[PDB]
Amino acid sequence: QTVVREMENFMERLRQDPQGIPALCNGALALGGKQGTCTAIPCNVAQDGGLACPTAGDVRAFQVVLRVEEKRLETVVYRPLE
Repeated sequence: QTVVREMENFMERLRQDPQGIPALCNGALALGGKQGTCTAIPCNVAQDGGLACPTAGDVRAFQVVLRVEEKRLETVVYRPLE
């Protein structure tokens, strides 16, 4: 499936650009010829690595949900310590 492959490529593109995610993953877009959407939820990361999405405080990672028709792909992109 072309759509699944494109969703993975785009997701990898986001994973390389965590500081760009608020702009690059911000509503509707086309992938593999179909309309879909990207949503990025800011998450906290505990000292033990536990994830809180959405965050009540610091944004240390994003929960990214890419949706194209019924297909869906969710991952976590961690932000650099800086």
